Amino acid sequence: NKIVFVEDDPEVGTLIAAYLGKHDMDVVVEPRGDRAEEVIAREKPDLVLLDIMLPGKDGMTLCRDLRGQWQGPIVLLTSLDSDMNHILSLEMGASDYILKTTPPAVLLARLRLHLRQ
Amino acid sequence: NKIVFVEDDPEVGTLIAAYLGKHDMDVVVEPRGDRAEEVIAREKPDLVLLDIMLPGKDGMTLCRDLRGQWQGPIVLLTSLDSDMNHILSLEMGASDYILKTTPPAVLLARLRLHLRQ
Ligand code: BEF
Ligand code: BEF
Ligand SMILES: [Mg+2]
Ligand SMILES: [Mg+2]
Repeated sequence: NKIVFVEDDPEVGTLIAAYLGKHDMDVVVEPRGDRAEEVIAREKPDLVLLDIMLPGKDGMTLCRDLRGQWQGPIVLLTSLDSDMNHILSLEMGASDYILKTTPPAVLLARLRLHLRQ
Repeated sequence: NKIVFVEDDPEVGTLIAAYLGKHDMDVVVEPRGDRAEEVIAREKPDLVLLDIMLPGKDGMTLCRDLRGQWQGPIVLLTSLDSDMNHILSLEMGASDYILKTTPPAVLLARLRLHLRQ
């Protein structure tokens, strides 16, 4: 299964794409908010995994836009521990909001959860 | 909008029923694991909130038993901070697994999510 993962920090970007790899997932990592929407239009993935603090455009705005043009699981994933952000993401159409401090095995388990609708 | 809440602790049982009540959902609280299913069968709720450490029958076995015979959303809410439990219950057909430590406006935000999804 195919996952576009919009993330600046190239270290976590490869580390996560590595882990998700061992467990049978095709991960196209994008490090610009400006470039996603395009990459996401090209790669045509079945789930989309957004960071928040991106360069250029940002995660949450990116989420709001993507909600119109396409109707599949969008999952946020950020260092920003904000109850307000969490509650607003879900209001705008995100399917989950996950702290980066979540154990990878649990991040995998939720991604699998969403790739069932 | 109706929810049965299997939960032994009388204190959390009230706070959740009062809070979710203020927000226009009808919460029925059953304090025994072995008695839920019967309470669920009758009350015919829209979503099921399970504690894990319950008398009679634990929330996790109770969850996989519902899967055969009820197809609404089941949300675990527990004090049990365990990666294995979380990952296991997503795979046994729960829709979410929430630490009781989660702020209540965030709990509401997620329940509202599943009462659409
Ligand atoms: F870059 Be993430 F939002 F931590
Ligand atoms: F009793 Be519960 F599982 F916190
Ligand atoms: Mg960032
Ligand atoms: Mg208990």
